[PDB]
Amino acid sequence: VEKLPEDFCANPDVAWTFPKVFYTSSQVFEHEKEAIFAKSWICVAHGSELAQPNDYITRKVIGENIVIIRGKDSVLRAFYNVCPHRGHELLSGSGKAKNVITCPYHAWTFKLDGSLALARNCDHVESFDKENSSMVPLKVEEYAGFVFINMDENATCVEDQLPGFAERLNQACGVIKDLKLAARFVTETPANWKVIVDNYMECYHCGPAHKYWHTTHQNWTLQYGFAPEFHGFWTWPCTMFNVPPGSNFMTVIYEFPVDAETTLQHYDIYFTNEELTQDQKDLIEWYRNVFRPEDLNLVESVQRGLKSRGYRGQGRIMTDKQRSGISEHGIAYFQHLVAQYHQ
Amino acid sequence: VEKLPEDFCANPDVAWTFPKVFYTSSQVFEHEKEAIFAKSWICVAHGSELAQPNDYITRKVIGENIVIIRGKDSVLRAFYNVCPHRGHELLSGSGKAKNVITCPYHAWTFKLDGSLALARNCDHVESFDKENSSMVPLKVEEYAGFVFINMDENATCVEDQLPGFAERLNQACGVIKDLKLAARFVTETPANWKVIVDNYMECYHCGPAHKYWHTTHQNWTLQYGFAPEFHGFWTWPCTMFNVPPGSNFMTVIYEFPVDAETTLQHYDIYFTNEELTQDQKDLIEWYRNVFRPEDLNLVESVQRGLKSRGYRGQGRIMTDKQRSGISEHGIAYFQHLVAQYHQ
Amino acid sequence: VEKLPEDFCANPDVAWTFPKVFYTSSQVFEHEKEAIFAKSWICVAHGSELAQPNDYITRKVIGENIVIIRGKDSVLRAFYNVCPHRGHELLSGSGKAKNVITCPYHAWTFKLDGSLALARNCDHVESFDKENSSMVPLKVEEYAGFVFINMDENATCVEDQLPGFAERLNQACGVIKDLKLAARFVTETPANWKVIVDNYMECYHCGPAHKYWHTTHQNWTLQYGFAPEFHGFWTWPCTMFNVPPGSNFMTVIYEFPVDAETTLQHYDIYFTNEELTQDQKDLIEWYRNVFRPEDLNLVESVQRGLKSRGYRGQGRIMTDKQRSGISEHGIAYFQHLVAQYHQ
Ligand code: FES
Ligand code: FES
Ligand code: FES
Repeated sequence: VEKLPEDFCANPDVAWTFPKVFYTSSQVFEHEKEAIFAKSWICVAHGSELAQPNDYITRKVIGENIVIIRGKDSVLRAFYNVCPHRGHELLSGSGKAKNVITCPYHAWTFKLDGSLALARNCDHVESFDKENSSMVPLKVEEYAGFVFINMDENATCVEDQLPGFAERLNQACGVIKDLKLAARFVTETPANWKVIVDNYMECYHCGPAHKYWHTTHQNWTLQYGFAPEFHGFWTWPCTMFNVPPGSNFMTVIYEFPVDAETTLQHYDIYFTNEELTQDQKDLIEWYRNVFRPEDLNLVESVQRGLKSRGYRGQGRIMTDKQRSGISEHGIAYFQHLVAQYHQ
Repeated sequence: VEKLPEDFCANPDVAWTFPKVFYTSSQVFEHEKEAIFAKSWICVAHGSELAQPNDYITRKVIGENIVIIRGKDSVLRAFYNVCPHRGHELLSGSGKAKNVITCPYHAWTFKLDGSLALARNCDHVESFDKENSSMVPLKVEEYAGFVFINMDENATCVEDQLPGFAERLNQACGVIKDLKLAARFVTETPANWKVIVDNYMECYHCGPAHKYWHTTHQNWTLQYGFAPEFHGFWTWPCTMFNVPPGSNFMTVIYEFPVDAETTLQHYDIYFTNEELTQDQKDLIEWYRNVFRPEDLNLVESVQRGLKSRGYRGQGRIMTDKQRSGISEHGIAYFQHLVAQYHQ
Repeated sequence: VEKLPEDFCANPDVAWTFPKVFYTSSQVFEHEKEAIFAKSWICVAHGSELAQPNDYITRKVIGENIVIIRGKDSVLRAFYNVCPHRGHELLSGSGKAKNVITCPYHAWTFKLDGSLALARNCDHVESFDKENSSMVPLKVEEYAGFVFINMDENATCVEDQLPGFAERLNQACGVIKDLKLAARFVTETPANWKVIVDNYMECYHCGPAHKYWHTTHQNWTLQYGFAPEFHGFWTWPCTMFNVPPGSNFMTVIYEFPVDAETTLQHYDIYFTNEELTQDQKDLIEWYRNVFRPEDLNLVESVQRGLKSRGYRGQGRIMTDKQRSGISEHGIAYFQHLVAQYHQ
């Protein structure tokens, strides 16, 4: 019951952010949960976490607990982390699964491809089938050295969602296959997922709050320049890849929305060294205690302020004709794509 | 707006649990709160707690704070624990009331039968009546050595709800009158009340999670066998009585539902000894640290899992034709009775 | 969809409190939030906090974060505490602002009259105006030595809301201009704002819970007598001023409702001495540890009790014909005024 014009933010030069209801309303969220996050490829991890047989990880997004597991046969698969019998969760955290997944409730065992191996007493229950009593899968794809899932089984590949992205990311960082997760920050954030994307898409505050060109592509954008290149990739719907100068490491921001005003964030820092140099250990500390706190306070305060009847519905996107670094035109592009799911 | 067929689970051999909405929906809960828990006899305590004049207890169920009190005249009564003047609560916890109940707000005093004794300045207020300014009662019955309340004042007795139960319980345990509460575990549990009953009604997991026959009766069931007999009584709507081998003590599980995904549980352990033997003190510790944690984790994980779009609506009730101990047919009987309130 | 007769409580001699829904319902609250608190003068502070240039305070009411600030030019102003750019909050707590208000996000600066002074890069954004990019004001008035705001910009003055109040308050306390805030108690209270007003409007319990005449006026009442006079002012919608015997100090109760069952309360204690006498420091301790706890427990227990189906809808307002100190007739007057917004 809450819609937007199609030309919304099509012209970045004269554009305003969403009406406030799109940042706060439970009905806008449930629509986006089904129309966007249930039908789009969602990035969940770098490939290093899932590189070896029996390696698995677990993730929560839009209230779906997901397990991604590298099979004994080295095939990467993803399932809903819920037992098909009576609904117990199957696995927790991350690590190396064993050769079978045993449900902690009634001890049904599944192969690592989801196949029900043994369900106790099953051959004496009437009208039971081993198949169709399997763990329920969803699509998974390795792309650009990262791992994407999709809850729509008719989905086509990541490349159809992010045309050109993988080729450009490999041109930004040539050692992505060699990266290892050196630190992760988990934060449940009281801000709508679109508020967090807004913050990322702009460099109006890189100096008053923390050689610059922001170019839009098909469902992704890139913030590029020289500082020694630096890259900042935003990709639909909300995963950000940073390649700081030197191009030898990455940080990735994963957004796992929970509800209209809550978002789970993973802030991952990837280096190529197993043992960190002191420069890297110090850099992790600067990210945890300085940089990321400043960013989270910003979106939290903004989430509070925009509910106020004193915030007049929308806010002005500060685009300049020359598209300088402090131009907010990236926001306009993102909100235009979002408007397309609200016609 | 969420209904069920009448033959739902009438045939245990080919049966599935409820659609997931009945375990999660606030509208299913409010309907069950009024149609089931406001019109059924609810077990709240063993008779020992209320055996002496002025003994009282307090209980919370479906958001109703109840007081049960043995009158000075030795008559057992139950009232809503709310002052009829402006709504302050009257009593807290349990113990021995005094000869009058004095409201902590404006100090109206009531006899232990709810009769307003003194309301300050009342004879100068126009159109006031002492009677019809009393504490508001509800039905209470002592049955099977336990205490049952009912919020429907037109209710008939417990026996019409649980035909045969008291006779069978006395055949399971002959010293019920002599039992004393040796320990109580209070836990607010993030699981729908029907999930907790499901867990109790099955012995599919007594070995992989913690001479067996489960027979259904009129609104109650019994899990029976030899291990020296052992008994497990489920009674409508959700109170469970355990009589472990030796038949000399009992544990009782009381379920006081709060909302669609929350249930208050009392786990009571009753012995006949005032001073416990070391075997009993150790047994209380095994129940608190081992047994009950395992049970609560099970239902909590199940409550989370069944919301997942990966849990395909319902789950298969694993009944075998021979009705062995690991047969889940008890669940089918319970869900059939519940379906009867959702036509 | 929840209304009241107009003669509701017009006759204090035969009157009952509201039906329970008006104390609990989110729909009754949202209506009162817009019809009452968005259109009425709301008291927020004593004038001493805002007496000097650049002095400011912040307040939360009905989910609106407000800033009141004495301009460099000594003019008192109030604004919504939200940046007009993208919605960050501007200021926090209380104290002395600087000559400009700099938004912590993108560093737009505002004059202390809300005027946008500098918005970085603004002259290169198309169709931008400095004016109409200002902080959004609301009405503020100094009245009776206290500070009132109003969110309706077409409002007339406080005097039209509280006719006679300021003249009577100055007759109760002659040194209001000289008062200094000696202590504040902040408590988020789980009780509807109308429950807290009910508690204040009565002296049925001044003796069983903690020369007396309660006279009603236009939107305010006064509890008066000798104990050496004492005064107790209630004013619409919910601010209470106490002038204890000796008339040399005041306590003020501010009610900032949050939702149907939550109210933020400030309990302010004002003396004329900058350095407190031991009698005053002890009196602050008696208020914090004894008096106010008793009052907050009362309304919290009442909020719980009135939801119970055992509380029969309404409660009797105990008015006597002679209108003695323990007469509850003040409540009737307040609820009659409230009924006028629920026709
Ligand atoms: S819930 Fe997993 S085996 Fe029963
Ligand atoms: S609320 Fe119990 S006497 Fe007034
Ligand atoms: S939000 Fe205040 S300057 Fe951008």
